[PDB]
Amino acid sequence: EEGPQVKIREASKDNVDFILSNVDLAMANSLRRVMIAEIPTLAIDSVEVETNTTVLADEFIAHRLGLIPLQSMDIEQLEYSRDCFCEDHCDKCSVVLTLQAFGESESTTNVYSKDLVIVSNLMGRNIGHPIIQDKEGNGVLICKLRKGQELKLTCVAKKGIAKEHAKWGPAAAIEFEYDPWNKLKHTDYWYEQDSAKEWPQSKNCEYEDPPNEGDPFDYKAQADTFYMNVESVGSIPVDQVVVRGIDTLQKKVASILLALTQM
Amino acid sequence: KVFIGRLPIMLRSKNCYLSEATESDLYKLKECP
Amino acid sequence: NQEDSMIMNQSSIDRGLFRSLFFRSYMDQEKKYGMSITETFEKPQRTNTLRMKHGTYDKLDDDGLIAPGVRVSGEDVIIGKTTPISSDASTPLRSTENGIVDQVLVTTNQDGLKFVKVRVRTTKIPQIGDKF
Amino acid sequence: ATLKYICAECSSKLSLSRTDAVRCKDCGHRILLKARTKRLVQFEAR
Amino acid sequence: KAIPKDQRATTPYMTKYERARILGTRALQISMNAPVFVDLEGETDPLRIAMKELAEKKIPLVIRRYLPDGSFEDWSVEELIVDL
Amino acid sequence: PSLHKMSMMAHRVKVIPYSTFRLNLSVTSPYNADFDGDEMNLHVPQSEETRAELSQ
Amino acid sequence: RGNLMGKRVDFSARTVISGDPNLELDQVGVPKSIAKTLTYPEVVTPYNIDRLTQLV
Amino acid sequence: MIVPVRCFSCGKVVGDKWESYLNLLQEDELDEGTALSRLGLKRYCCRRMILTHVDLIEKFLRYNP
RNA sequence: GACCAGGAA
Ligand SMILES: [Mg+2]
Ligand SMILES: [Zn+2]
Ligand SMILES: [Zn+2]
Ligand SMILES: [Zn+2]
Repeated sequence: EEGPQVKIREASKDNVDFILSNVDLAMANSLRRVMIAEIPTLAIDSVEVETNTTVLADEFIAHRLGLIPLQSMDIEQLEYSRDCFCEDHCDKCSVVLTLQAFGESESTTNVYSKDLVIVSNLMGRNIGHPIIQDKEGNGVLICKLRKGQELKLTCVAKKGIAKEHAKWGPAAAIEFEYDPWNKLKHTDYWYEQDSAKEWPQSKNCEYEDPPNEGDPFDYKAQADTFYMNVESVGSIPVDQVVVRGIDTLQKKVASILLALTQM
Repeated sequence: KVFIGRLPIMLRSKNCYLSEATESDLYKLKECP
Repeated sequence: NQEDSMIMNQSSIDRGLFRSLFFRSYMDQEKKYGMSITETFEKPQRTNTLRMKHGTYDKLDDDGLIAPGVRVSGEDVIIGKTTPISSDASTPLRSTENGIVDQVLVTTNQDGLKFVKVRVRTTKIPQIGDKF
Repeated sequence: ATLKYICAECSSKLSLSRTDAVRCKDCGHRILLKARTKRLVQFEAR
Repeated sequence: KAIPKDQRATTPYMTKYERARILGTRALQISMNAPVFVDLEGETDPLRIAMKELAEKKIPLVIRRYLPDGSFEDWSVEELIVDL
Repeated sequence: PSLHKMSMMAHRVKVIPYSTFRLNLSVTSPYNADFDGDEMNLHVPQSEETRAELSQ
Repeated sequence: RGNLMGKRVDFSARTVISGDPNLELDQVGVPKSIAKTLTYPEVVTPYNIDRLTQLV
Repeated sequence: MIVPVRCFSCGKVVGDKWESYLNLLQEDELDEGTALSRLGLKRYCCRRMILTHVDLIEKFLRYNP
């Protein structure tokens, strides 16, 4: 079709199994890195607390609040607070969440991410809503209360990336493999008796031809073809982690040209 | 009859309150079970 | 990770690996001098003494205490106390340390003295020279 | 409206000032706590 | 009571310690705005100025070497060999 | 403990972040040092003379 | 023995060590914090006068 | 002390899954190696995250004010 | 600050 290619093997809300083909390994790897580290996300980044009567310490809770995945779809039309022009934050650069909780029941009272509520103005963009994949739709269990246990605090979510803190990581693990029959000899198999018997074949062995021993070693060879799998925490839909990563990386490689030019 | 000083009590000894105390008694007593 | 040291996953640390709470509890009281010559839990200023700690007294309420919620650090004064003479005794936070006032406790010595304990929480996050 | 202190065990608010003798109301005990500043404290979530 | 120059018997080479003290001393003195006897060719660090004074044998100092008995030989840093 | 000449040696400073003294792995042995938590002292000369002594 | 043949001393520092594959043999990584505490007495001189004023 | 949000190693969201795993245990009488898997926890970093967690808050809760 | 006691590369 063009340059590097894709074939998708499976797909879900939160998992894209696919095959990169016709590419530099370095490239395939860079995408991997970018996807993990540099795609922007919204996460709570400041927490002012009015009341806490919990067994959990202020900051202990604060920390958890950073880890709740927030809707980061239209994140690119929210500004980095660092560049926005207000002193501190505004509606242009941040989402304000609010959490009030009180142990009404006798039985233990649960504080879930669903109990967040956006106070700031969204200017109608997909943003800030806590991700809920939960079966009963409660999301992350933030904290537990008994009776006079009250939790009253306020959250300011900002745009950011994993390089600055992992809370901003749109993707979880990323599966990455190549050359499942070690035909490039890029690894030397440890063994007790039989390198073949001790080491398990990968699923992807089915997707390349077995090497067939009556064959001279191909030194000409080179790694193209990469079996990947991206998994999204949910703040951004899987496909977008792939794309945005591709895009994010490109923007980088671009900024280089651009500096090359102000030079 | 007469008073003769004070004996420090080992916790959970026969003479200590916590000896006969129950789990919820303790939690209520601010004492880790 | 050469020679009995290790590499640790930063991403993991963020996500909360190996973090710890840490608490220290400072303590004090007013010591009577026989004939009711006593000390005092209070926030002092200048006034004929001039002999007092060189860090912020301003975190103090009027009972010479901090309310628990405030960030402290440096030699911020965590407790205010005074002595007379015929007009300081205040307890600054450990110079090296910093944190948040966590619980403050006002009570009586078996005698009848104003007896006070001030706890301070800090979170410690796995950093480079940390041992495991 | 507004407290200074809190009872340890029974946890009733106790709004006393110096030279008052340290003790709860109805509760016998003498422990008493401080109750956080109204000066709302803030944390980065990192 | 000092040995005449024509009867000197110690090494005619300069010792690690002599040199370290020579370099150190000049650098101190240079640091204290004493006269420099060389073209600081853009130099600015008193040690390197001194290392440069030494390299051109323009350090107007003398090592007085003491013998265990108390007598001594004076040697000019001019005349000391610096294969050290 | 310092039983060697080599147990105190002069180094070039490199100011860096984080709270550990960092040193070249190969100078590990004459110090007897391993990073299983061992601390190390650093003294700083004050005279032009004394730094000379160190570096030379 | 403990006041004369040995002393506690000024201008000194200590902390955990760790090793570096990226330092050169004869250097030592000093934490910025300590660099900022530890002092060297430098004499004002035409050689350094501007650089010195800059630091001050 | 309460379920971690998000597994340290990989970062998969995990804090929602706690009460489910407890229910897959008590009510469904599944064993752990399945109960975990039913919750789509497969990379073992995420497995250990739930399987080896000690939810102490439930004890902390039992004290009073 | 003496002094005692306990625990670390
Ligand atoms: Mg060691
Ligand atoms: Zn703004
Ligand atoms: Zn009471
Ligand atoms: Zn994991």
